[PDB]
Amino acid sequence: PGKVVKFSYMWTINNFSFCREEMGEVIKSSTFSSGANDKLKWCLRVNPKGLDEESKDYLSLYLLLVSCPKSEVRAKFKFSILNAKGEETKAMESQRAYRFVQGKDWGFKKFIRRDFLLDEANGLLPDDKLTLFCEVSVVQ
Repeated sequence: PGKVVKFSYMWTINNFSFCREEMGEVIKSSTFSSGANDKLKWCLRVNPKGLDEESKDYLSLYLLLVSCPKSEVRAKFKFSILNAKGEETKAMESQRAYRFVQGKDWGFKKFIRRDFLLDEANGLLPDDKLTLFCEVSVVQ
Protein backbone atom coordinates (compact mmCIF):
# COMPACT_ATOMS: atom_id res chain seq x y z
CA PRO A 1 0.00 0.00 0.00
CA GLY A 2 0.97 3.60 -0.54
CA LYS A 3 1.85 5.86 2.37
CA VAL A 4 1.13 9.45 3.31
CA VAL A 5 4.73 10.48 4.11
CA LYS A 6 4.42 14.29 4.56
CA PHE A 7 1.41 15.99 6.09
CA SER A 8 0.43 19.39 7.46
CA TYR A 9 -2.09 19.70 10.29
CA MET A 10 -3.92 22.96 11.07
CA TRP A 11 -5.74 23.31 14.43
CA THR A 12 -7.69 26.29 15.74
CA ILE A 13 -8.35 26.54 19.47
CA ASN A 14 -11.27 28.91 20.05
CA ASN A 15 -11.52 31.42 22.92
CA PHE A 16 -7.90 30.82 23.77
CA SER A 17 -7.59 33.61 26.38
CA PHE A 18 -10.23 31.71 28.40
CA CYS A 19 -8.62 28.24 28.41
CA ARG A 20 -8.80 26.94 31.95
CA GLU A 21 -5.92 24.46 31.91
CA GLU A 22 -3.38 24.94 34.68
CA MET A 23 0.34 24.40 34.52
CA GLY A 24 1.00 20.78 33.47
CA GLU A 25 -2.54 20.32 32.12
CA VAL A 26 -2.85 19.46 28.42
CA ILE A 27 -5.26 20.16 25.58
CA LYS A 28 -5.09 17.25 23.11
CA SER A 29 -5.92 17.79 19.43
CA SER A 30 -7.99 15.40 17.35
CA THR A 31 -6.03 12.36 16.17
CA PHE A 32 -4.74 12.59 12.60
CA SER A 33 -3.33 9.81 10.46
CA SER A 34 -0.52 9.08 8.05
CA GLY A 35 1.49 6.12 6.73
CA ALA A 36 -0.04 3.08 5.05
CA ASN A 37 -3.81 2.52 5.52
CA ASP A 38 -3.92 5.45 7.97
CA LYS A 39 -1.99 3.27 10.46
CA LEU A 40 0.28 6.00 11.92
CA LYS A 41 -1.83 8.05 14.34
CA TRP A 42 -0.66 11.41 15.74
CA CYS A 43 -1.92 14.24 17.82
CA LEU A 44 -0.76 17.62 19.05
CA ARG A 45 -0.54 18.40 22.76
CA VAL A 46 -0.71 22.01 23.96
CA ASN A 47 0.03 23.04 27.55
CA PRO A 48 -1.38 26.61 27.63
CA LYS A 49 0.41 27.28 30.93
CA GLY A 50 3.51 25.14 30.41
CA LEU A 51 4.66 21.87 32.00
CA ASP A 52 6.37 22.97 35.20
CA GLU A 53 7.48 26.07 37.08
CA GLU A 54 10.32 26.59 34.59
CA SER A 55 7.86 26.96 31.71
CA LYS A 56 4.70 28.37 33.35
CA ASP A 57 5.03 31.62 31.38
CA TYR A 58 5.03 29.70 28.09
CA LEU A 59 2.75 27.65 25.98
CA SER A 60 4.34 24.22 25.37
CA LEU A 61 3.66 22.34 22.12
CA TYR A 62 4.35 18.64 21.47
CA LEU A 63 3.75 16.14 18.65
CA LEU A 64 2.69 12.73 20.02
CA LEU A 65 2.76 9.41 18.17
CA VAL A 66 -0.54 7.94 19.37
CA SER A 67 -0.29 4.62 17.49
CA CYS A 68 1.99 2.80 15.09
CA PRO A 69 2.03 -0.76 13.87
CA LYS A 70 5.69 -1.54 14.50
CA SER A 71 8.29 -0.18 16.86
CA GLU A 72 9.25 3.27 15.74
CA VAL A 73 8.76 6.12 13.31
CA ARG A 74 11.46 8.66 12.49
CA ALA A 75 10.09 12.07 11.59
CA LYS A 76 11.06 15.73 11.21
CA PHE A 77 8.52 18.34 12.24
CA LYS A 78 7.89 22.07 12.30
CA PHE A 79 5.39 24.02 14.38
CA SER A 80 4.19 27.54 13.68
CA ILE A 81 1.31 29.93 14.40
CA LEU A 82 -0.92 31.24 11.63
CA ASN A 83 -1.42 34.96 12.14
CA ALA A 84 -4.43 37.12 11.37
CA LYS A 85 -3.25 37.10 7.72
CA GLY A 86 -2.98 33.31 7.41
CA GLU A 87 0.84 33.55 7.34
CA GLU A 88 3.23 31.38 9.32
CA THR A 89 4.97 33.13 12.19
CA LYS A 90 6.90 32.09 15.33
CA ALA A 91 8.07 28.85 13.74
CA MET A 92 10.23 26.28 15.48
CA GLU A 93 11.52 23.18 13.75
CA SER A 94 13.14 19.94 14.86
CA GLN A 95 16.91 19.84 14.47
CA ARG A 96 16.69 16.63 12.43
CA ALA A 97 14.32 13.66 12.26
CA TYR A 98 13.57 12.35 15.76
CA ARG A 99 12.76 8.75 16.76
CA PHE A 100 9.13 8.47 17.88
CA VAL A 101 7.80 5.36 19.55
CA GLN A 102 4.16 4.88 20.36
CA GLY A 103 3.20 7.06 23.31
CA LYS A 104 6.34 9.21 22.89
CA ASP A 105 6.27 12.89 22.06
CA TRP A 106 8.76 15.53 20.97
CA GLY A 107 8.39 19.27 20.91
CA PHE A 108 9.10 22.61 22.53
CA LYS A 109 8.51 23.26 26.23
CA LYS A 110 8.97 26.98 25.73
CA PHE A 111 7.29 27.36 22.36
CA ILE A 112 5.92 30.89 22.85
CA ARG A 113 5.61 33.32 25.76
CA ARG A 114 2.01 33.68 26.95
CA ASP A 115 2.29 37.44 27.38
CA PHE A 116 3.43 37.89 23.75
CA LEU A 117 0.70 35.56 22.50
CA LEU A 118 -2.06 37.34 24.45
CA ASP A 119 -1.06 40.87 23.33
CA GLU A 120 -3.58 41.86 20.63
CA ALA A 121 -0.92 44.01 18.97
CA ASN A 122 0.88 40.89 17.73
CA GLY A 123 -2.04 39.53 15.67
CA LEU A 124 -1.66 35.97 16.94
CA LEU A 125 -5.17 35.55 18.47
CA PRO A 126 -7.53 37.04 15.87
CA ASP A 127 -11.04 36.83 17.37
CA ASP A 128 -9.38 35.12 20.38
CA LYS A 129 -8.52 32.07 18.24
CA LEU A 130 -5.09 30.41 18.26
CA THR A 131 -4.30 28.57 15.00
CA LEU A 132 -1.40 26.13 15.19
CA PHE A 133 0.23 24.56 12.16
CA CYS A 134 2.27 21.35 12.29
CA GLU A 135 4.20 20.07 9.25
CA VAL A 136 5.63 16.56 9.47
CA SER A 137 7.89 14.53 7.23
CA VAL A 138 8.26 10.83 8.03
CA VAL A 139 11.60 9.59 6.85
CA GLN A 140 11.39 5.99 8.05
